Amino acid sequence: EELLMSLKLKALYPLTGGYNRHSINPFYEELVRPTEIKGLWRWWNRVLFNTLAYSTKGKLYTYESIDRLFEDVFGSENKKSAVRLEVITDEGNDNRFELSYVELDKVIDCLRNYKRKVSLDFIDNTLIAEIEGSTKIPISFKSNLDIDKIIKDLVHNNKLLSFELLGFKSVEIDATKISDKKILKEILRDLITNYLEYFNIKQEVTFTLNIYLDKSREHKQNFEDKLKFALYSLLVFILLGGIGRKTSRGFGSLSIIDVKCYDNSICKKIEDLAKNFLKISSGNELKSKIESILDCIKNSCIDTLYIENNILSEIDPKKNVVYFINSDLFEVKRINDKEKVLANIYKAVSSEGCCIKSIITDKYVRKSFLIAFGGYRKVEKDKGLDIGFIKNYLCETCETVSSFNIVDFLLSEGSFMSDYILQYEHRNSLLRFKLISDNSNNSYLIGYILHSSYFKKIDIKYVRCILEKLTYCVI
Amino acid sequence: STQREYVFIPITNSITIDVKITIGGSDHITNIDERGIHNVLVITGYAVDEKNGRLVPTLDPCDYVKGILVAGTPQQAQSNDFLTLKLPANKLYLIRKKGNISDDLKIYIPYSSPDARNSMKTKPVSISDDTIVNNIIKEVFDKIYNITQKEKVKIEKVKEDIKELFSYYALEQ
Amino acid sequence: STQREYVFIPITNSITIDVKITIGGSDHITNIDERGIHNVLVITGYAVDEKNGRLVPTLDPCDYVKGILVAGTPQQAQSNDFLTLKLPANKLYLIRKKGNISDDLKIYIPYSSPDARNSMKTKPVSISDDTIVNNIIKEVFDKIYNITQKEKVKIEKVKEDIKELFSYYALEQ
Amino acid sequence: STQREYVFIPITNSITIDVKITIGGSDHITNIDERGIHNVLVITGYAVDEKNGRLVPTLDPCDYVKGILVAGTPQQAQSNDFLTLKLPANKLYLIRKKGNISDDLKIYIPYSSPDARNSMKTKPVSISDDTIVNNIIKEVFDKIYNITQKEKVKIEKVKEDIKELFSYYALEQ
Amino acid sequence: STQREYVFIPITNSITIDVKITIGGSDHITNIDERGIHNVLVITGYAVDEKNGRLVPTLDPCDYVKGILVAGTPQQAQSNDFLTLKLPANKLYLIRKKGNISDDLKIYIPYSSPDARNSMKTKPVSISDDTIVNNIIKEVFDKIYNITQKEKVKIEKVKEDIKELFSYYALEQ
Repeated sequence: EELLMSLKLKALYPLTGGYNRHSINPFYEELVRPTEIKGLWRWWNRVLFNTLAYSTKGKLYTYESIDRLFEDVFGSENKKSAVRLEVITDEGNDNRFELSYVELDKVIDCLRNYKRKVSLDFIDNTLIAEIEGSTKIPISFKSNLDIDKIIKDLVHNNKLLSFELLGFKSVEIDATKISDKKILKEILRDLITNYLEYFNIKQEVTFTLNIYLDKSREHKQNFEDKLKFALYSLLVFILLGGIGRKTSRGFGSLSIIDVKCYDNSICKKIEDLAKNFLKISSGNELKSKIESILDCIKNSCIDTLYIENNILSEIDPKKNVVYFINSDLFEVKRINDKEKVLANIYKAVSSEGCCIKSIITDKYVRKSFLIAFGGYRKVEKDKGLDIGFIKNYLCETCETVSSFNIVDFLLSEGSFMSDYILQYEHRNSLLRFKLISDNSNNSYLIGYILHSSYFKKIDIKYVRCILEKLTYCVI
Repeated sequence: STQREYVFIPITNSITIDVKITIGGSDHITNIDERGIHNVLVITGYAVDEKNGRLVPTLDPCDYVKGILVAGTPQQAQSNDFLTLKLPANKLYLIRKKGNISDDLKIYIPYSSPDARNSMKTKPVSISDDTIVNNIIKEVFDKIYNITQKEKVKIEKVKEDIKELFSYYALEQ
Repeated sequence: STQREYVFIPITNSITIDVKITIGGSDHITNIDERGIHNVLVITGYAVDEKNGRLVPTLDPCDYVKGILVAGTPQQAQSNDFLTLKLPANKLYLIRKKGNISDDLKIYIPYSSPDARNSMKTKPVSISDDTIVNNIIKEVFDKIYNITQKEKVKIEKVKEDIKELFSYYALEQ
Repeated sequence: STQREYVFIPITNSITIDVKITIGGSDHITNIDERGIHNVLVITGYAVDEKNGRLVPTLDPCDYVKGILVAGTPQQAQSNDFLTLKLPANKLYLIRKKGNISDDLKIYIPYSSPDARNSMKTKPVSISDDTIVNNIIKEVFDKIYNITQKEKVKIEKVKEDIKELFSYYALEQ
Repeated sequence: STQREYVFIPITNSITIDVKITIGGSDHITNIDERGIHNVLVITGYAVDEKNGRLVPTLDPCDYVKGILVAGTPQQAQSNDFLTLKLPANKLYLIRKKGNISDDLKIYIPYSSPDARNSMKTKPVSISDDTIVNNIIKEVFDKIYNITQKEKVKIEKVKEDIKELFSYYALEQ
C-alpha cells in the first residue's frame, strides 16, 4: 500500500450530516464525512461513465453494472476497495456540542393540560419559544459553538435553509392527559439541541483528501486504466459537485487549494488538469477549463474506452433513469457576495421566485420546467386542469410548444415515469449550481444541467438560454 | 397608519360595543370574508379581569389576552384608560399572518393599574356557552365589518372559529 | 410605435440629466406595483467608463449593466451616442417582467467605442454607501414616475430594493 | 501583440473573404494542428443578418455567433466596420481553446450599425448543405492556411467539425 | 516548510536544549494548545547514547526515540551532528497526530556516529519521578513555546504524558 495522491480542498458552507442530521452532535463533530466523498465519487463516476458512453456509443448503462464494471477499483460485495480515502480536516479537535444550561421552566408551566406546539426562532441573538397559542416567551440558554451573527443572518435570509428548519425547529406537545416536568424538561431540552446544532455552519472548511492505493490489485482487464478514469470522475466531482446536503443549490461547494501526487505514472494528467484551477483568473476562462477537462475525458485522450465487455447492461428507457453530463449546458459567471447568491438561488428554483417568473413567464411552462428539472416538486393533483396542462408540456408525444417530453410519459394513463417524475419524493435536481474559487478571491458561480435518460429530447439552446438568464439574475 | 383599538374578546358582556366613531376608512385588521378570522392580534402579559375588563398588566409571560384589532374611538376621545404606545408593525405579535401591514400604528388598549392587597391569580378560561357568538358577531363583527360577513354565507367557518379564536386568562376576582 | 432611452445606475458623476422629452405620455418600460421597481433591462457585454457615462461594447458575456428605460429621444443632436434598436422585446433580457410587450421598442442606449490606446479590463462593483442611495433617488427617481415622496409608502424600502438589484460593471481606468 | 481581425462564418458567400489578411505574420490563433478548428471565438448578443454581415448588434444573450480570429490589418484602413478592441485576452470565449495566448490582445471585429427603423427578428442558424460545406473548406481555409490542410491526415475530419461547431444567429430577413 | 529539527527527550540533560533559534516564521509542529501534546515524532532504530547523546544508529526495529520536532536552525549551523534530511512529510511517524503537515520538511535530527569497538546492547529507559519531568518542562516546552503555558490549565497535563508519551532506548555503555 502507498499514498496515491493528496487533494487539499475547501468546502463552502457545507451542510454535512450525521446520526442527528447535523454536522455536530453531543459526542463529536464532522464537517466532512469520508463516507460521503466515497459515495459521491461513485455517483460522479456512474455519471461521467455514462457521459463517455453517450458520446462514443449512443448507449446508456445501469448503475448496478457500471459499479460492477468498476468494482475492481471502488470495491463491492465481492472485492474490497482498491482505493481508500482518508480525510484529515484541519483543526483536528474534539469539539462536541455541549449545552451548559437552558433556563426554561415557565414555558413548561405554559404547557399544562393543553396540546400546543412549541416553535423556536432565533431573534437577535436570543431564542424564543413561540407557542403558537400566542406566547413568544424567551429562553436564557448557554452553550458552545458561538453562533456569530452571520449564520443567523445566512439561515434566516436563505429561503431554502429556513425551509429545512421547519423540521428541526418545532414539535407538538400533548398534555391534556397525564403530564410531567422532568419529562417535559427533557423533551424541550433536546428540541433546543436539535435546533442550535443546525447553526454549526461554517464557510471555508479546509480539509485534505488523501487517497491510497494497495499495489496488490493485479491488472485484471484495465486496472491501470479503470483507476485513472476514476481519478477523472473525482476531479469532475470536485469541479462540479460538493459535499454535504443541498449541493444541488451551491452549498458544500468544493474548491482546490493545492494538489500533490506521489505516482507520476498514473496521476500525471490528473494532477496537471487539477493544477489548472489554483489560479483561475476570468469567468469565461474557467468556462474553457470546464470544457477543457471534460473533452480530455471524451474523444481527446480516450482512456482505453473498453466498453466492449460483457459486464455492462443497456438500460430500459421506460423503466430506468440515468444522469450524464451534457457538455453544452455550462455557464461560469463571477460573484463577490457568496452569501447573496447562495440566498439568491431560491429566486431561480422556486415556482414563484423573481427569476423564472421572468424567464418562463407563465404558470405551466414554468412549473412543468421545474417538475422535469428542479428535482421533485410537491404538485398536488387535486385542483383543476393544472395537472394536465402541465402534463401537456411533459407528454411523450403531444402538442408541444416547448421541448420537455419524457420518454414514456403518456396522457390519459400513468406509465413508470409518469409516477416517478410526479410522485417520488427523492429525485435529484438536474439544474445545479456550484461556487468555486481559490487563491484569487474571484468567486465564479457555475450553473449546469445534468442530462437525464427519461428525456425524449431537449431543445439545447432554448433551455440553455433559459439557464443563461437564470445564472444572470442569480447575482 | 394612525389610531387603532385592540378589542379583546372574552365571553363577558362588559365592553362589547364600548366603541364610538372609527376612522371612517377601511384600513381594518381582521376581515373575515370567507377564509377564517385573519390577522388577529393578541397580546401577552394581561388578564381579562372577568368583569369590567381593563386588562390589568400582568407579569406572567404564560398569561396573555386575545382579541381583535380595529381603528375605533379612544373611548369618545379619552386617554386615562389607555397606553398611547406606538408600533413599528414588526414588533406586533400577530396571529394568522396576512402579509400587508402599515409602518406605524397608534394602538390603544383598555388599561388599568394593579389592584393593591390582591394577588392577581390569573386563571385560564377559554370561550364557552356560545350564545355569546351571535351577541358579538352581530355587534363587534356585523357592526364593525358589515360589508363582508353579511354578503357571504361562509360564516360557519367563523362560527366554529369563535370559540377557537380567543382563549384568555383571568384574575377571577 | 414606441420610443425609449436608457438610464442605468452607476455611482459616477455622468448621470446628471442630459435627456430630452419625457414619455410623451406617462408609460415607461417599468412599473411600480410592489415595494420596488420592476422591468429592469440588461445589456451583456457593456461597461460604464466611469466618466462620460455612456456604455462601450465589450465582448465578455460576464459584463453587467442594468437600469430602467425612460421613454423619449436624446435631443436628436447626439444622434450617434445611441443605438436606436427596434425589437418586439422578446429578444430583451428583462428582469421582474410585469407586462406583456407585444409592440416594438425604439430603445436608445448611451453608446461609445474603445478607440483603445491600451488594454481594457472591466471591474465589478455594485452600489453601497447609503449617502449614495438616497442621492440617486433624488436626481434619477423623482423624475421617472412623478410619484415619489408625495404619497408613497415605498421609497425608503426601494433604497433597499435598488441596493440588491442594480449591479453594474465598470472599466475603472 | 498586434492586429488580430475576426472573420465569422455565416452561410453567406459575400461575407466570405473580402479581407486584407492572408496569414499576417506567423502567429495564428485558430490552428488546425490535429483536431480541426480550435480556439473558436463567440460573440454574445450579436447577429449577422446574412446580408452586409458585420456582427449586427443586439442585446439578447440567447443570440450568439461564432467565427475565427485572424491576425492582420483590418479591412482597407477603414473605420467603417470595426471596433478597435485592445483586450486583455481574458474577456474572450474560446471554444476548443488550446495554447496559452499572451496578455496583450488587439483584435478587430467587423461592425454593422443596428438597422434603424427595422425589426431585428433574429433567428437561430445552424449550418448545412454539405456542398457549401465543401465550399468553406476551400473558400476560406485553404485561402488563409496555405501551409495547412494538404500534407496531413486531418482533411475530411474538419467536415463534421464544421457540421457540429459552427452555429450562429441571423435576422432571417 | 523550511529547516526544522527534531530533538529527543533524555532524562540526562547534558544536551538539554543546545539548539539555536526558532523558525524565523511562525510555524511549529508540536504544541500544547488546549487539550494535550500534539504531533510527536517517533523514529525507529536509533539509540540515544545519553552521553553527548545524538541518536546513535542501529538496525533493530525495536528501538525508537520519541520527541518533539521544532523548526529550529541546526544549532547555529553546526556542521557535525545532524542528518540534514528533506522528506515529503509522508515518511514521518507522528504519535498523537494533529492537523495536516507541510509539503516537505528539512529536518536536522541530532546524529552521532555509529561507534566501533563497542557492541550497542541498548536498554530502554522510561520517564518517572516527576522531579525529572519538570527538569524538562521549562527547558524544552516552556522555552520554545514560551508564550502560553502561563495562561491555561495545561501545566500538570504536560507532566502527565511526559511520564509515558516519551520513551526511548539507551545505549547504556
